[PDB]
Amino acid sequence: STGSATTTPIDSLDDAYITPVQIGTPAQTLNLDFDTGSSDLWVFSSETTASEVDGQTIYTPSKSTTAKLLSGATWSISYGDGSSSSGDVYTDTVSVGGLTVTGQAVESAKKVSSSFTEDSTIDGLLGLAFSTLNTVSPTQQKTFFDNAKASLDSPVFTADLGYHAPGTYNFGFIDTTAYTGSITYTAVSTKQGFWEWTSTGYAVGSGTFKSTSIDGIADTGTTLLYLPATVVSAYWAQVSGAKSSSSVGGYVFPCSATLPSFTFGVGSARIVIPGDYIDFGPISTGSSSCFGGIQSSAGIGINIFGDVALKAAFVVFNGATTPTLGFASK
Repeated sequence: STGSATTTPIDSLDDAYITPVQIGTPAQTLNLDFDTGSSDLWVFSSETTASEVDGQTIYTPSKSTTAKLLSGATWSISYGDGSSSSGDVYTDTVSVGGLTVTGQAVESAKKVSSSFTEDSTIDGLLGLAFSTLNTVSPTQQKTFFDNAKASLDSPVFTADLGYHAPGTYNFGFIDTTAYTGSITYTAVSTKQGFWEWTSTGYAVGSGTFKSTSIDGIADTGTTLLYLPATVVSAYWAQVSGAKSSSSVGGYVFPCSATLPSFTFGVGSARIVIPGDYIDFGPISTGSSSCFGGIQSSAGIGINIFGDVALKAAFVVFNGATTPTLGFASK
């Protein structure tokens, strides 16, 4: 089997991407944030504290003939940005782009933090990291991908995120028309539960490539590119007037600037992030200070190849017995 679904930016900055997901019988379609940095499929629901729901579409398990309470199971998750959610668990039928999993754990939120409430466009998350990170207790649950894997034509999924445009998540096949040149594969460590890999270096604009190992994670659920302070300083030094602002929370730059590209290495291959991908617009409405899309990972504890990086590539998440990651230009 295979599946193919379009993923759409939630706003004009590509802050996140939503993908329609069918849950239950008859189908209830919710728009979920596919997150290769976590491993819980959770939804706003009829159980979510009413004051914490503001415009989201909810899953109502009592209206699904295939929903079953997973008795005694609870979940609770905290994300890198400080947001969180928790609740109980149902199993139900879940379909993405025509690919169906029966008995998928659907984590129903009883509580969500303010950042989730305030984002009316995201109805929940669909985790695509390794199932070892799943938070369900006392019986850990499998991700949608892990459940689908055996049935797929090939044990892979691909992320093809758009810049200010829709893109695609495919399951079970590699669309050879969706990228240019060849796909370069690189080793993955699953030790921390992430799609963790080592970039071979970087360049800023038309500058020379610096060969240096940068361990980080491929994370579709993180907006920006978070890299070591040395790398990030080298980038922003090429933008007149750019500075790190403790009050704003990162590097800002004059909105009048033209940003240089940023290149990262994948083995001997190179992925080029155009400068425009690094512009996240005014820090507040009407400001002439703009927020940068490349930020320091110092004090996160991990480097994160988030959407800024991933949307410059066609990315293969190869879930074979020994997982790997592939990157192609597009």
